[PDB]
Amino acid sequence: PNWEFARMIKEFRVTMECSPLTVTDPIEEHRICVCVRKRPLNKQELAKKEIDVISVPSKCLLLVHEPKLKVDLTKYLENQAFCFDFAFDETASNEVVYRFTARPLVQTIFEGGKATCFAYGQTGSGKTHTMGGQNASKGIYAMASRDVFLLKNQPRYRNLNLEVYVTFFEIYNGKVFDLLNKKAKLRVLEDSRQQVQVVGLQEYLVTCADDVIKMINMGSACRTSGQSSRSHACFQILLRTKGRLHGKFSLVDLAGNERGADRMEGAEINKSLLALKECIRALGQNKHTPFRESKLTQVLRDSFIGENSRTCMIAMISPGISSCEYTLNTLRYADRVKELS
Ligand SMILES: Nc1ncnc2c1ncn2[C@@H]1O[C@H](COP(=O)(O)OP(=O)(O)O)[C@@H](O)[C@H]1O
Ligand code: BEF
Ligand SMILES: [Mg+2]
Repeated sequence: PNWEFARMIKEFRVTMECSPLTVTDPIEEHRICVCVRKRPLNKQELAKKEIDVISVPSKCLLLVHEPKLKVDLTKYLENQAFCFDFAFDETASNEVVYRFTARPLVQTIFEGGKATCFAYGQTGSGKTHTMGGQNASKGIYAMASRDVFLLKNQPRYRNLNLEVYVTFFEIYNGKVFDLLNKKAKLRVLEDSRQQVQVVGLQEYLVTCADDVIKMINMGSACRTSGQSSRSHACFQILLRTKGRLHGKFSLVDLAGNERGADRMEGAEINKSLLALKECIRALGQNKHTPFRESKLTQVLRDSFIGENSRTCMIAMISPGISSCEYTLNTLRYADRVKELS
């Protein structure tokens, strides 16, 4: 009679009663990981006496303390619960976030796989802080790379004779721009073999964590260079052997999810994120493609269609009261993503 409700509940209950061993366990595929990270209220927000309306009372639970008025003007809270594979609170460092989000996926590229990790959320919520880090080394791009190098110099993987390359680009108004090559506008193509090639995208050999941080810092400066969440940034790590691609980790600082204004680049952003949602779900459901395509999902197409492909989504949350409607929007996107599995 009410199976659907029962099932949603089962899924809720299962995602609560879970440890860190489930995602980090190999010996069982965990193709889709979804997390949430609350950032702290900052100085400017405290300066406007903004209320913090988020709590993270467990490693799996996030609470939104939604402020409400009764019809008669009586104030009250609607305390709404959301569960995720992991839930990081206002104290969690980038290193802690990295350890349970992307770090597990590193190994996937070494096993000939394609990985993807997405920072998703409203503008000002911590997407770039998480992935990019002025200081690249405090980010996930850097940390992923650090660990990619350690895996390379392990016994298990020395035999493979692997060279590490990196790419770094920005997707803005459906055009791709190479950030390791002075914002060079590139041309995206569908090969008659149905597969996507970014023409002119510079890959650059790297030998060393610090090399990579050098490249990230350069690409970052090239992004700004003037005067983000206007556009998507994607930083890839490629393992090649004989020029032949072994595996690939694409790490993406998405664009601001907040679009219902009506400068209707916000339409492009919306179709991207809807498409991304469908591609992520397509993943677990070897299933044809994002359905109203976007570049983002063109360029990243290979990293979902694969049989040996993992992904991880990190919903970012601004804890302020004035962000509450955005927060609830971020969380509901995330809900539906995790909904597969
Ligand atoms: N987890 C965090 N801890 C401390 N400060 C943060 C955190 N997340 C974001 N910030 C602050 O927010 C700004 C970073 O931009 P960010 O919010 O990451 O971009 P985006 O709007 O793409 O999410 C900086 O002022 C940074 O110090
Ligand atoms: F929201 Be962003 F500038 F990746
Ligand atoms: Mg940003």
